[PDB]
Amino acid sequence: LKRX
Amino acid sequence: GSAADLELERAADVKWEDQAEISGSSPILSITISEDGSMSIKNEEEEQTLGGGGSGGGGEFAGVLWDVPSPPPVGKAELEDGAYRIKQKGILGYSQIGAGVYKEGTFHTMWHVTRGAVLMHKGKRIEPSWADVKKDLISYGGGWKLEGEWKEGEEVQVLALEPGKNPRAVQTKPGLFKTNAGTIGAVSLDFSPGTSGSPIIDKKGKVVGLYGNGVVTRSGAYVSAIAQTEKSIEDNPEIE
Repeated sequence: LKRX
Repeated sequence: GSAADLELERAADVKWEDQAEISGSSPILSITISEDGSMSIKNEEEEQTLGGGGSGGGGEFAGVLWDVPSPPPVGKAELEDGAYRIKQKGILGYSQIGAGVYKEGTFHTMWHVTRGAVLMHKGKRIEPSWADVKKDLISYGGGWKLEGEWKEGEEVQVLALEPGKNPRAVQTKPGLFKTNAGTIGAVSLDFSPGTSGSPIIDKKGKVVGLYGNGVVTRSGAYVSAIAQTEKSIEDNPEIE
């Protein structure tokens, strides 16, 4: 979900 | 969406004694450089975190302040500083996209949260006093200062701000991630990623840096670099  | 209206929604306070969960130390993972300051895994997707705090009942107003025991006592500078979530909050729309750490008199966060756009608090438009796209971080109140360097050798501790949930004090043992340029230093671990902007504390209960320079690697194994206080008050030093 990436989340970054 | 708005990319010009980002509210601070407090997740926790910066003090590492939440749950001291053991982990860290993972195989040196490959990661593909992008836009100089960012990376992904070849062609990676992205999702909003989503957040709830920051009510619409006078959500704009002007500045009602988030640090109120009683109604706003004309103080105009009261700050409930700690581990924040950066939600992109349009005055008619709420969507969390990152995190940021406000402590002492300085708010250090990340640039890729949206467009390095303006923050807000009770409609007080918190516009950055510094933004570096190359490392991909931001500073408000001056440069990133607090005096908090993680000492490379020991475990790095992260208040992993779980999406729309409580923080998680995690003892992460360090690791590395190799680009086409070369290997860089980080926390490389196979585990659920926190929000990019979670506080990096050292095991002595001091330090206050920032977690989020990387991605979900392999198939979810979060790799992000360990950032720390590098700047100053603004023109004045760190302290001396």
